[PDB]
Amino acid sequence: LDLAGPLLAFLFRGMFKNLLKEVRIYAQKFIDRGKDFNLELAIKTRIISDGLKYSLATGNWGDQKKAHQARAGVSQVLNRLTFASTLSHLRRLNSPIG
Amino acid sequence: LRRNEQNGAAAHVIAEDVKLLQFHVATMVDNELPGLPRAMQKSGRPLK
Amino acid sequence: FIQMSVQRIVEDAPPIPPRYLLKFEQIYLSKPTHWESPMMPNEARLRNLTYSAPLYVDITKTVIQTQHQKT
RNA sequence: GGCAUAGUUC
DNA sequence: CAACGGGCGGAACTATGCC
DNA sequence: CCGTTGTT
Repeated sequence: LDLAGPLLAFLFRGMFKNLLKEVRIYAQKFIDRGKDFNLELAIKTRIISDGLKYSLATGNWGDQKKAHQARAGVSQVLNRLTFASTLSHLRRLNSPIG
Repeated sequence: LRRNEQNGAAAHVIAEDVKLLQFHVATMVDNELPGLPRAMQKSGRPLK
Repeated sequence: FIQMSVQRIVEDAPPIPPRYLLKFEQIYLSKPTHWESPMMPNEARLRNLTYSAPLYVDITKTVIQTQHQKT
C-alpha cells in the first residue's frame, strides 16, 4: 500500500532530478563564458513548489506535461458531509485495476 | 512551401515540408492514425 | 517521509582548466510560514492559501572550498 | 465559456 | 500462420483544476 | 474477441 510517504517521495525524486538538471544547464551556460558563477540565481524553487502543489491539487500523479499516462484518482478532496464520512474517507484504499 | 519553391530549395527542404504538410492535413482529417506524432497545441492536449 | 526520505533523496543524487563541483549536504524544515509570520490552518482555509513549509539545503561550492548554508 | 478528473443517485 | 484494427449501458446530480 | 490482409 503506497501511502503519503512513498507517494510524495516518488513524486519528489523527479522534481529534485529536474532541479539538478536545470542548475547543471545554467552552470554550463554561465561557465562556457568563463566569467563567474552564482548559486542562488541557478536554482528554480518554482519547480519543486509548483510540482508538488499541482500534483496534490489535481490528482494526476506526475508531471504536468505528461498527464496522459499519469494515474488520476490520488489526492481527492476531503468529504465533509458527516464525521463518519470524513473518517471513512481518511481511511481508504484503492485498486488501480480498470 | 510556396516561398521555398519560388526562391529555390536544397532538394530536401521541399520534401521535408511536403511531408510536414501531409502530416498536418492528415491529422486535421483524423488524429488517431497508428504510429503518428499525434499533434497537440498547448498543455499537451491532443486536438479534435 | 519528512524525516528520512527527503534526506535520502538529496544524498543519493550524484554531485554535479578550471573546474566547479557542487555537493548537497543536508536539509532543514521550518514550521509553516506565510510570506507577504506563522500561518494557521484556518487562515490558510479562509484566504485560499497553501499550508506549506520551506525546505533548505546546504550546498558546497569548490573550484579546482566554499560553503553555502540554508539554500 | 470549453476540456479534463473525482464523487454520488437509480 | 501472423499481424492489424475496431468494438465494448442507460440516465441523472454535485464538485475542482485548467486553458 | 474476432473480422481483414500479408506472408509464406
